[PDB]
Amino acid sequence: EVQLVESGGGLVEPGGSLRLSCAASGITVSSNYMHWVRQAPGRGLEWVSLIYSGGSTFFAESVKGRFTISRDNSKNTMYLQMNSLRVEDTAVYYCAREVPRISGYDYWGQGTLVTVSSASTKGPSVFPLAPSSKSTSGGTAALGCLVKDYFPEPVTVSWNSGALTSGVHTFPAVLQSSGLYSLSSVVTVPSSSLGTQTYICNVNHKPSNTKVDKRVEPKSC
Amino acid sequence: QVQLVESGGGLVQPGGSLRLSCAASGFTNDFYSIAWFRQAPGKEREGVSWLSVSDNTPTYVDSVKDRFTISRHNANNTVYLQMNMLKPEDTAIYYCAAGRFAGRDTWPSSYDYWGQGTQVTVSS
Amino acid sequence: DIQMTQSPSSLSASVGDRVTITCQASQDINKYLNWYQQKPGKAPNLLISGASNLETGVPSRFSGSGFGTDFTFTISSLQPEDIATYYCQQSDNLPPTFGQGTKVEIKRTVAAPSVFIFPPSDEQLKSGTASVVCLLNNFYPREAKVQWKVDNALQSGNSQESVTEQDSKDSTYSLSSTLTLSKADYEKHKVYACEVTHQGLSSPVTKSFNRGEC
Amino acid sequence: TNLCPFGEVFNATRFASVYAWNRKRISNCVADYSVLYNSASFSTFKCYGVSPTKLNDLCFTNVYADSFVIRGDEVRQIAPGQTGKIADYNYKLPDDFTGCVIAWNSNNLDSKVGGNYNYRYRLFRKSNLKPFERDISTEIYQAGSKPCNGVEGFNCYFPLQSYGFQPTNGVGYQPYRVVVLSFELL
Ligand SMILES: *[C@@H]1O[C@H](CO)[C@@H](O)[C@H](O)[C@H]1NC(C)=O
Repeated sequence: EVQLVESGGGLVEPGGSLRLSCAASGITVSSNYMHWVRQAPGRGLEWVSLIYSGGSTFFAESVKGRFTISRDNSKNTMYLQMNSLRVEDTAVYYCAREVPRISGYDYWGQGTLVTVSSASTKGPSVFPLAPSSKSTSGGTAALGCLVKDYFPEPVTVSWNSGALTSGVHTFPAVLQSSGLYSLSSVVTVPSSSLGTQTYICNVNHKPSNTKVDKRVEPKSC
Repeated sequence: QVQLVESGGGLVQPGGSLRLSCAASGFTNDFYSIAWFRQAPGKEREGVSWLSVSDNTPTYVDSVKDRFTISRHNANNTVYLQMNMLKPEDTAIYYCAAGRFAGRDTWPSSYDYWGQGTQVTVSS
Repeated sequence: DIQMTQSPSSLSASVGDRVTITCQASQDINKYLNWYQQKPGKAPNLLISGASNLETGVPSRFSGSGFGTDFTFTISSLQPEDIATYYCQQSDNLPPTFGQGTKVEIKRTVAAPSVFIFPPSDEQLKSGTASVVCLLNNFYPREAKVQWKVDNALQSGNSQESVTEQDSKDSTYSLSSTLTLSKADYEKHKVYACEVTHQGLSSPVTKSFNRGEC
Repeated sequence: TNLCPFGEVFNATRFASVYAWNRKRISNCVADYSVLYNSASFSTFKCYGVSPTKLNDLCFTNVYADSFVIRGDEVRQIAPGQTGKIADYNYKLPDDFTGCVIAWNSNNLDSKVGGNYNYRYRLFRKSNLKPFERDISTEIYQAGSKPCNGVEGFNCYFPLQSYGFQPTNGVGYQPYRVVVLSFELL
């Protein structure tokens, strides 16, 4: 299968350095025009760099002199070495293969998130959003988990270990005034199952090795 | 370091004259070339006169051929552009550029050293 | 550098409508303009290359045209799976640059939101903080107003909203508003309420609870 | 003594494609190199390691006139120390080049309505050319892990591509004729 996979993105302090990888399958990294393209949160795409199969490299003016490109042909991998990182370098970084002139950037990886910040890692607290009558409408009831106060992005949330996918809304995180992200993940289920079905959210914050299972029951008073 | 100090612009009437100057500093040797570009309102940078220093040879475009004169004084390391019989077409922002070669080029991407140009306006 | 001017920055069209997106280059770029689709959280997908090449596997409702400085991207018949942000990109002039993007949403009939409110959990109150969540589920259009009231005092500057991307199936949105106070502050007041104003609501809907009550 | 056959080079009716760049080897002949530099026909005239007017006062044996067609925004690559598709994969000058790069717009000759596609360049190559190397091979370029077996397809591209010279192209995409004079200095 033809694939690009980026890794290595994470939290780094301003003025620090970090190395990203772009591991390919099917495409031979060292035989192709390979690009790095980044996207700041909520912003548009911005080209970062390019390496020719023959080794010539080109870099955007914002990163010129701080970024370099390496290739490991035996691992079919391209590396982006990032030095003297700035806050405004914070983005999702993609690698992409271009077939110039006759095609476009036809393969991209899923992206890897780089966060340049002085803030330290903190794992989330997970709190139930209990279902109730005030959560019940039209035969359905809403319940969820409040994934509060974590840094950096991202978290992942599933319900009943993936068995419950229909009706799940995991809202995009928002950065609170404290500098910590917060998010809710809610699911609407039939009210008939509130007293008889078990609902558990599975929260995973890999930057802090925090895995939390939280059971969400209706509130008794 | 390489730096192009530029001056001599101003407002003039049609038919008048104006003497531009480009003072180069930071060249180890005389092996470099000076060019004069002008950027009309909305138009691109366009060379009009050239001077390879190491052989002291000028070159001009046909439009300014008998009206402009480019020369160099070796004492102060300054290139001059004598613009006689100025016309309203000559109204542009004039730049001087330098490249690490002996010769001339019409492509701006061949010169790595520029001066932030002086304004030249010709009207009545 | 070459600046790409992409218009409009966002548009809203019904299913089956024709969508036209322009991209204009600051300098001549011959035919070397590409078009991409990006769904939220996903990598971009190449749709058009070389101004008009329909790329491998891309549905024939996508097309592009143009040469020199003026280029056009068309979706001949907008589909629900087309909800995305679209970008042009000039490829053959260093540095390769992108348009600002065009966010494409889908017009559908008006749908009022279901509003639910969640008091803080006992777990959180033991930590010294109270978060009250107000949930607006499956509505259209996206514009909605959530006003928090605390003993009928309007709350400003201690809440935050988050909206989901438009659903690929029913073309609706969902919104969460979270009101955060300290435990001591939360114990000062009795009635916590969110008041929702939305086009599908003839009059604003209020969901509320009293602190310390079933 | 005898004057160099520079007319056969500059005024040649047809020019080579840059990947198959033509080279003319001329003995130590005499030529008014000062008149060449002052010819208004030449929009690009850049010399390295030597001044245009002092070319006759050089100690060398053979002079080479390499010549070919590229597009206008590619003329910057015909110079010592450059990178890009032309300098990397088509025509490479050494860092210590001694000689001159001459170029001029040939839109009136090498462009055709509906496009002239006769001129080509190498778009894919595994490694960079050495200075003054010429590669005219046409093996299918393998961009992936599967062998092509002489069949073009996905990840299997013909290594040469045509320029598309139309009269109405912007000047960066118009054809330019290039002559490079180098000197076998003693
Ligand atoms: C090319 O031909 C023109 C016209 O016949 C002539 O003036 C010019 O000198 C020739 N160039 C060379 C290098 O011989």
